[PDB]
Amino acid sequence: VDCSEYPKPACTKEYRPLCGSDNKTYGNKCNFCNAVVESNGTLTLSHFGKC
Amino acid sequence: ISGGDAIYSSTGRCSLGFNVRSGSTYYFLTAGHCTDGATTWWANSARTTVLGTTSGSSFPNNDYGIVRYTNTTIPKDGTVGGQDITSAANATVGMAVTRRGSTTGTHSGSVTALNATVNYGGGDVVYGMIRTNVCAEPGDSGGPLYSGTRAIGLTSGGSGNCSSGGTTFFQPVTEALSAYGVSVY
Repeated sequence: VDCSEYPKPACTKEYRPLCGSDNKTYGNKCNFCNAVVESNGTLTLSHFGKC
Repeated sequence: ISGGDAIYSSTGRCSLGFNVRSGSTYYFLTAGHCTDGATTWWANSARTTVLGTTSGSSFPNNDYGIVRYTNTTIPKDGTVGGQDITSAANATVGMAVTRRGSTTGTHSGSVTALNATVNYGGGDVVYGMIRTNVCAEPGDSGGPLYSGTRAIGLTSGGSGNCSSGGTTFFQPVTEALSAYGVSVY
């Protein structure tokens, strides 16, 4: 997953989870990448799927 | 199974929009971004209960898709959870609406604008969307937006979440009904 093209003002709402380094399950890549941007690049991908 | 319930494709989970029919043929509507590249749909994460197969998909530009039921025994309620749906209508600014999705359940709000353009990026732009102050989260895609017994739209996307609040855009259901020649029941 590459978040370079973020942030994005809107995300679709399908569920295909990713697990962040903050132990939070992110619902989809768009939500995850917007969170990475919001963290000013501190959040990273832990693994694919639910945490 | 009814509006708002979970649906699973080979890729992920979305929500069933509305059960609809044409003659004796039953289908269900959901988001086009969920039907895009999906063939078979199941009622559970285990993929043991089949629902049907994708018959049409329109995304981007619009955001609707339709799945033809191949499961003969599963009940196909013309409701949203318990809520009966008896017709479809066009959203109007100020209209009180309710959304049901497989992740967040039921949430309410109002229509704040019409004919909105939402850019999901990468050339995925959808037009003519209903804007609302109703929240939605991943898994809620394709779920119904209704007002009383009236079907209004299908969840497409937006920003925020249900804890902090957000803005969700919906595809007008009337447009999908017309495209496929189906109707709610």
